[PDB]
Amino acid sequence: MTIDKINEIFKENWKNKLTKYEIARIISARALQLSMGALPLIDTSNLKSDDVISIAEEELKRGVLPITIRRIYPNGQVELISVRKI
Amino acid sequence: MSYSLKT
Amino acid sequence: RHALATGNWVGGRTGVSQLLDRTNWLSMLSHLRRVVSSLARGQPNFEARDLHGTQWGRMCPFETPEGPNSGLVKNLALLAQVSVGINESVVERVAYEL
Amino acid sequence: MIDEKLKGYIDKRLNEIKDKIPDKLHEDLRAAIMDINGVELTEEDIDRIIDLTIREYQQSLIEPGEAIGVVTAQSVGEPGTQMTLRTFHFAGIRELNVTLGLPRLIEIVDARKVPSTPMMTIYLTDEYKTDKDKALDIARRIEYTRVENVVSSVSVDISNMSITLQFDQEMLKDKGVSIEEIKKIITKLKLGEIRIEDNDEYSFTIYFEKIDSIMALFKMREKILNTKIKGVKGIKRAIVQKKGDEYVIITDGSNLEGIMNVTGVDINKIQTNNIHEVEEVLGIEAARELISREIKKVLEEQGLDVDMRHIVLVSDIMTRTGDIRQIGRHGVTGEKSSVLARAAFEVTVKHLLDAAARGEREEFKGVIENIIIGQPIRLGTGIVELTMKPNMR
Amino acid sequence: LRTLAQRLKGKEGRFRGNLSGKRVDFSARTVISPDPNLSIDEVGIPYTIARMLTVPERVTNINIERIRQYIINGPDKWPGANYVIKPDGRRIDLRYVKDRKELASSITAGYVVERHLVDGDVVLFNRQPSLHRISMMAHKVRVLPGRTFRLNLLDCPPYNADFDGDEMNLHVPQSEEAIAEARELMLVHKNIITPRYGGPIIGGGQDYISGAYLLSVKTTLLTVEEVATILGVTDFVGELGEPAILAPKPYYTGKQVISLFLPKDFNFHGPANISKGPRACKDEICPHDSFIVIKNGLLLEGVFDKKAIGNQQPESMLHWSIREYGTEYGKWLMDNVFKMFIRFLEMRGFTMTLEDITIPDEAQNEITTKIKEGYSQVDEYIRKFNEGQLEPIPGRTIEESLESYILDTLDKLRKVAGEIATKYLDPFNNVYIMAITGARGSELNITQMTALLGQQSVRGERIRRGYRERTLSLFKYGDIAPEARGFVKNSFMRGLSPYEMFFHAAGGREGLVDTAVKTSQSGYMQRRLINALSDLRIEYDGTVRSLYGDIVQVVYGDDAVHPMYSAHSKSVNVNRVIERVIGWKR
Amino acid sequence: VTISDIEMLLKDTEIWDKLLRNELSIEEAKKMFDDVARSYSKAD
Amino acid sequence: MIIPIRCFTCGAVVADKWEPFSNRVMGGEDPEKVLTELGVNRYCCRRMLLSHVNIIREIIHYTRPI
Amino acid sequence: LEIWPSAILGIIASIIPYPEHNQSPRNTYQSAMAKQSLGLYASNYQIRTDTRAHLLHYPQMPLVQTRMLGVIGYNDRPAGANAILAIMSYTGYNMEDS
Amino acid sequence: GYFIVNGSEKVIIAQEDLATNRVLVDYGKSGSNITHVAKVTSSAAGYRV
Amino acid sequence: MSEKIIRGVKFGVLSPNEIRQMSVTAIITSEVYDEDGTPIEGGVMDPKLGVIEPGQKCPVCGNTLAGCPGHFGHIELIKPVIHIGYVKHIYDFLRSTCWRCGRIKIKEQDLERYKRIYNAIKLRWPSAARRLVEYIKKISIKNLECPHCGEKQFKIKLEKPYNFNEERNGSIVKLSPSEIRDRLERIPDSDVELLGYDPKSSRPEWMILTVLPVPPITIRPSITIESGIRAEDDL
Amino acid sequence: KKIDISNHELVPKHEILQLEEAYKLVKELGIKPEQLPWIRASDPVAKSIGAKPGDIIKITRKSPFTGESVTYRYVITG
Amino acid sequence: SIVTRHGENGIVDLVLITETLEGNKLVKVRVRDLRIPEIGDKFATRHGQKGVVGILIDQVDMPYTAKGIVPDIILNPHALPSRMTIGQIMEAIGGKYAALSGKPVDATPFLETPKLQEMQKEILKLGHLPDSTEVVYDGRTGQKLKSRILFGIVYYQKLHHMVADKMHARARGPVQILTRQPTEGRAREGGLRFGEMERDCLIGFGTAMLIKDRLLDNSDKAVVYICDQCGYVGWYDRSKNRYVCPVHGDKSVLHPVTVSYAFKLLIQELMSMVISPRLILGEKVNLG
Ligand SMILES: [Mg+2]
Ligand SMILES: [Zn+2]
Ligand SMILES: [Zn+2]
Ligand SMILES: [Zn+2]
Ligand SMILES: [Zn+2]
Ligand SMILES: [Zn+2]
Repeated sequence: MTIDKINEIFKENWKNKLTKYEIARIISARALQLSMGALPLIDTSNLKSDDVISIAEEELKRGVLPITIRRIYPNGQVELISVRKI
Repeated sequence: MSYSLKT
Repeated sequence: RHALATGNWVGGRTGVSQLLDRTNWLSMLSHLRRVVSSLARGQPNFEARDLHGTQWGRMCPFETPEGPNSGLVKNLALLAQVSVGINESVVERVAYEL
Repeated sequence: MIDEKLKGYIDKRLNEIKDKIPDKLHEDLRAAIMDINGVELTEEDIDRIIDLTIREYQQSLIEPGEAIGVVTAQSVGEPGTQMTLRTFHFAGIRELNVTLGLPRLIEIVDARKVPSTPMMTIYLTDEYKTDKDKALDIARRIEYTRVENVVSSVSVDISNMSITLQFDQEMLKDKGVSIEEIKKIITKLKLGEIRIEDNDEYSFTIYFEKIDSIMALFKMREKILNTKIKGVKGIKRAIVQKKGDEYVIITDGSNLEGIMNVTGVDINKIQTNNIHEVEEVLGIEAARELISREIKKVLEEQGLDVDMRHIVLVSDIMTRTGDIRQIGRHGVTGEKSSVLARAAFEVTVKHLLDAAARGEREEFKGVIENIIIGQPIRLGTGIVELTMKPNMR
Repeated sequence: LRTLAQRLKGKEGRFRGNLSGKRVDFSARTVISPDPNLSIDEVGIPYTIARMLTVPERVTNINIERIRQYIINGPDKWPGANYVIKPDGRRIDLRYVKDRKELASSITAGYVVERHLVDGDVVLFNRQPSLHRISMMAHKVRVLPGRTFRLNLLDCPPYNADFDGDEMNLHVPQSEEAIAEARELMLVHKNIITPRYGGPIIGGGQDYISGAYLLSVKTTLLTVEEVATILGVTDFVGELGEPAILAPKPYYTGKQVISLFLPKDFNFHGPANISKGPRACKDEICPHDSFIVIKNGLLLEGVFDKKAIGNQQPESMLHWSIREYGTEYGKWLMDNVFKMFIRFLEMRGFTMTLEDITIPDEAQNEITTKIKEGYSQVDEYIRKFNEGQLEPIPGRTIEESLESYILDTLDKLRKVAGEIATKYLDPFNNVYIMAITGARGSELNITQMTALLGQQSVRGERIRRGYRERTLSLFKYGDIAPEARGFVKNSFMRGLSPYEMFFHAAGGREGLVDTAVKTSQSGYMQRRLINALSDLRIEYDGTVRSLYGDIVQVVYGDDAVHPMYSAHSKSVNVNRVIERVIGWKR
Repeated sequence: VTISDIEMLLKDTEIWDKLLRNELSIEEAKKMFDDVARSYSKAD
Repeated sequence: MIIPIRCFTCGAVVADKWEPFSNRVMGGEDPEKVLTELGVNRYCCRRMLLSHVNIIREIIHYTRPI
Repeated sequence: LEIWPSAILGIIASIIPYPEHNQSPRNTYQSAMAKQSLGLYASNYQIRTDTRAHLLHYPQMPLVQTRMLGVIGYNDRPAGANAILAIMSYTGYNMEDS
Repeated sequence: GYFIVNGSEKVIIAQEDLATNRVLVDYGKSGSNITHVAKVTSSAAGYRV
Repeated sequence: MSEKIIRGVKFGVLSPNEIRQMSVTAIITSEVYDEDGTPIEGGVMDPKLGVIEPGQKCPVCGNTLAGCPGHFGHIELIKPVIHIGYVKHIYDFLRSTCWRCGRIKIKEQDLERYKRIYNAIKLRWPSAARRLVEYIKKISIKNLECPHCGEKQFKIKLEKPYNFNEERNGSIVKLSPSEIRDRLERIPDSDVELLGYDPKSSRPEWMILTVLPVPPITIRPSITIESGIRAEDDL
Repeated sequence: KKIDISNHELVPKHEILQLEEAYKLVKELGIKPEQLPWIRASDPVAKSIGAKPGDIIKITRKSPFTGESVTYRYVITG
Repeated sequence: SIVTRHGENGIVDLVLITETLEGNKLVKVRVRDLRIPEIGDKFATRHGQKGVVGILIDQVDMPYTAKGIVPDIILNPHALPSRMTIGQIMEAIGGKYAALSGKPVDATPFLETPKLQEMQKEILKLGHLPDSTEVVYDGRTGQKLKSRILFGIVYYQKLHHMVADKMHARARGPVQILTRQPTEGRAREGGLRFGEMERDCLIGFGTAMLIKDRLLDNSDKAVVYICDQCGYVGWYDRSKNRYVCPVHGDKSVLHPVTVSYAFKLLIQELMSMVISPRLILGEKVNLG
């Protein structure tokens, strides 16, 4: 308990989870990448839709994107979270 | 597209 | 003519002259009997928009706009009649001789 | 109700999750399980209940990067458009008209020095709590009666240079003040070398022999008519009401210190409608709590549901600088630290000219200026930083 | 003249005309009309708008055949395209293309085509004044014949829209990132729960509640053909199971048809909206269907009404169902089960006859006797007031206690008349059903239609403004009788006398006035509050901080719980968890 | 009165800044704090 | 302006029954009996016949000079 | 003595049938909307030149009349038609004012 | 009951306002040195005082 | 070279020399055009300031409307004039300094202590700095003598909108912009920053106008609406 | 006026934080001490406990969500 | 030349040629067009019951009664109990009685003749149910409805708020000469205003790129060059090649930045006054 117990619970909960903003940003970046070059990392033949948004969502769901998020805490501490399951 | 090159 | 075609009357009055609303029969009939309050929209005052008991038989209690002009624009009743006035001298003389 | 072995299992399973939920939640969960009667319950049910509680609390947490300020402002300002003027008086008084709804919300938000129709709720001491006669006496003691409202007619005689006062007995009877007290009060005014001569049972006359002027005689008459005879200043009228088994006093005026000085008043339970008064008398945290309570009461009366977290947040931001500040011209520009946003709030060039004269500098820290010039904001998806390895396919 | 200072001022200058707000393209505005055949996150658009507003899709090696097919169809054929942007940056208008059949084969990866709006496209749909954040939401395009925007009936409450002639705005995002953000954050089904409190903002309306009550009632029996007709509107196909009643005739039931959609581990015990009157049985042993009991996804007793499927009803069975099976099951349920309610309502008959308001002549006599007694009491009060003889209420003066006495006795008379009218009416008619189920109306409306309207008042007091010591010239000088100050003893069914009409209009005039003042004050306050609280954020450690660095709260709220994710302003309902676990054996 | 308060605020800010940089330890920081408090409480 | 050719609700021809009905009613005969014996029984067609105004007899005086 | 108790209304509020059985705001709304209905507005509409005009092809006079409809001449310049109205819930396309 | 000006049909809307040559009395604003106020609006043949 | 973003805006008062050097032409003539010759040299519609009709090339830069930012002119005023928006500021610059020596009329040592405190607290506590400067201004206005040069100072009262009338032992004297500018030119930089201003970016005598900037046509385009003669705007 | 107001039902519990606790709070929050909400040294409750400028006041308040919630304020001159 | 307004067509109805009292030729052209009711048209009654058409149903799909009468308009019952318009149902009954009997019906307030009881008795005498209800069959399946439905002959009016005059959409087109923003008006190809409150909704959802797309990319986007020392706007001439500064000439480096053109206009008109706004640039790419 650094400052409060609730803050410790909050940080523990969000240590290994992705907020909806992070998911939206990752999907937007991947969709922009696929729109020009950037051949998909999955098999794009069984997909119901051939638009870039659906492919980005599927790639994020399967956990093949090599993207990491840096969370910079207000005191300067940094945390790296990876979306690839590996 | 930027460089920010320095020596 | 310039007073009738613009509605800018003498004394600072504006909007006194308006184009007739010939959408149908009722629009024209209602336009030819409208009455607009001069001191309005400067403040609500929550009392000039009330249905005064004196309006019975003189103004319609239903036909009023909705919004800022509610209770300030009224319509004449069926049998209402606006007086035309006479000269005060004869009334003064008859009162004095009474 | 619950087997002792089962109770021991409950305690053993509950002591292992003390650090995963708030303390109040832990107390509520323990009490709820102990109240399960009429149904037999096993250990698997207990494990499921505890796991479900923990998971639900974890899933109900807020997400970093949220633009909570705009959400709170929209959640507080949206019910304001559904307000109605459904009521015009107190609960069960039928007089003492009150202002609730949108105007009261604006008055609280604008931080007005004096509210429209201030009120006060005075609780009585335990000795005077259950006595209607004592409550009526205390209410009558502080109604702030004046001379002007106990006289029938006043006459001025320039021939006698004198002023005659005639008192209505009925109002003089219910006010509980005698003629001798009024005479003493008038003598205490120190109006000059004067004399008072009795004329009737409830009527006398003052002669003002010192003053020789047609002017200032009416001034003395008006000064006499404005003299207080009893009560505390500011209070217009007080009404005794019954809430539960106790008697309270509802007051149409607000004077906190004067009421605290009044004998028979519970000082630790007095509540008032005025926020600046309690802020100056009690402190800033008391003002914060009163703002929260006032907003909650205003919203609840109209029948609108707003979460308490939004109200707490707006109350916190309103009293940040150690004292109550208006949330607009003094709560925006006070901590704006931006020129373009301030100049766009109200459409004026005065702020721009002041900034140019003082040579101020802008840093584009907020969200309004970034939108104005065309840069992405730093809320929501603007808080997220991404790094990628293109070599790994 | 207008000079530099006037060039930046008002709501039409630079700051509020071209900087804070501005006119944007790729947008439309049109009247809205109902459409119950769309999903809760779909919007129907006309063909003309679909062929005018376009979205630029970049050609890749995955979607090249579809884009070629789009190019083959011209600007005038839907689906089609309007322009083709070469990689060099130059634009080609398909209207003046000599032969686009070869141009379609000539394109490769890297081209940009401005195709028409197609089904599944994401757009932003908005209704001014946009009071809160869910007044502008992301919808999926569906192209239909007509000229109006189509909105589902369940989508109205968030927009506060009704089909009296309202118009709404539509915007088309034109970039991949904007489209992705709109789809991943602004979808309608993701925002069923409002942020003001923990409770659904999208839910059952008015016909839905009546249909649900009529289908869920104990006395509903359906044959195989009726069940098939009801279930033909949904997507359900499979095994119906055995009929609830096997002999003499095979009959299903409304609860059995409803139970086909609830999840097989859902438990709920709670009262209904009809459990307020004499139907309150406060436990499961109820002769009425006034208590809802669901065990393992089977609806065993109780009806559906406003308290089970109604919108803006926190802690209802719909709320818990959404909270435990995601906005996904919430959307699926709202799309499927809510159409059987309408289908069954139109399979049965739901009308409103004048016979639902008339009361028998034996009731009118009792109402008249009560009115006479109240008038005699008021007359006694007034007569004894003129000769002293009144003990005033303590703390109040004379002429203030008399008005309170008169108002109290008139209100009591109104309540008694309403009770008498309600008692002698048919307990099961359409108006009463709509009132009790919470679909439309209230007890006060029924009282005013069937029994006396009551006392009209202006600003909380009886109507007094008029001539000297009298309101109208039809009354005697100095009359304070109930009739002379605005007490209406008639009903809308019975009709009002002329002076009663005048008093009713005088009492009701305030509503036509207050609205503009209320909306203007609300707008001003919300603008100030938005500008005050604009730059607050939640950090990764749970604190609430401004973008300038300073701290507002050490932890958001008191336990870092979002109001949107809370169970009606509560972190977790432990009683609800205990129910969810062991409610099938209670 | 006002100028003394401003000097108090400035000195408190300087002491806090010095303490946060580990220039001086806790006990001498407390001695400076209450010395300034006593010194500027005479005017008030 | 002029009598519609067909009833709006049902496609029954009603234009040919205007000049009889308009005349015999002006002759003092009650509308109900005339309508019943003319073959009009559904109240939609009765509504069509009973509420016609026939403005064209006034508009023939004020016609476009094209 | 009152000549006509129903003469406390205006010229548009006099077209409502059974106005004493409706709520007060509904009559004001009716007046506002009746000032906008389509229909015949003049007999010589084909020779006069107005900036904007509307014409209903087959107007009908009301079956349920009031005493003032014939006085003001509304039966000769009608602005509507009689419709067979059913009161029922059907397909959900008439929910919420539609 | 209208005029034909430049082909357009113009109507003069009736204007309702307080009587001119009469005395109207009222109380003064609270908390002011003025207790009672009276107002007259004399109307001449061209100007109003 | 790299593509950048806007990181901040630094405000100030535009120097007359800077106005002179940023301008491209000097406006000398007084007729807007001759025989519809808007390219008349020296007029407000000089083509060197900018171009607004579709087909034309700017004389200053070989660019059309797509890439031609407006160009500013300069007018050399012969008599100094005062900015109406800045008057209040120069008001505080007249009642808080000596007229002769152009220095604040507060003695030396306490003024130095005040400026040391201000510089030590200027950025950390802006509200405290504002309170300090307002207190200094208040206590300097209420002084009728200048300790620095030992001279007796009169008082100045503001008259709306822009005329200052000083009292000089009777016979109130109206003030001229030239002498006001001369008075304000003598205030040192160390004393102008003590009052809450910036000497390097907002110099008080620049607050008195000697050269006036001429906006380009792109800010005041000529409108040819109504299919008639072009209608010029108010500017 | 010698009436004690620390017992009023609107007044939460105020405490003076020790220097070690204040230092730990400031370091863990990553802020300057003057970035906390302010409280005047002339505040009646602050004066009742002898608060001095430069100190940090810890305030415990009633709360329907967690029972007791703890916040902090910075004592400024005034 | 006078042209037909954009977005509306018709048939030329009348052409008039005359003289305006001075010999000047005056020409008037009147154009007519046909309006057929559709989804979105507004209708009302004499009791305050406005609403738009939700859908149009054929005669085969309408719920015919036992005599073959189908409704012309269907009105939801749920609209009655809250608005409390009993006059609507009373007028429906009176109109049905008037059509059946052929007798005049007077609905003047306080003096209605005939009364409701007499009208209901006469309706019963004429072959219909007294309560004005009817037995209704479903037009799509033929199944008899379990309840009776109320039918009447209420009188309806059509208002001039037609949907054919309210649509307006814009993809691209002309812009303002000053602010370079989309124009205003339906006849001016359109343009919708994105006010502050919509921006507040977008901020509340926390979508930065959507805000940028709505407010910058789709209105008054521009690229301007800023000097690296003074901070004023330069330009890039076509003489040969140059990044030129209004004060530094060729001795400074200029950088391009994308920005709303309204902001550049604001800067230019601030330099019109004596205010001097200097823009401080920064690196696009965040190092670390
Ligand atoms: Mg609507
Ligand atoms: Zn029951
Ligand atoms: Zn027919
Ligand atoms: Zn140029
Ligand atoms: Zn000097
Ligand atoms: Zn430069």
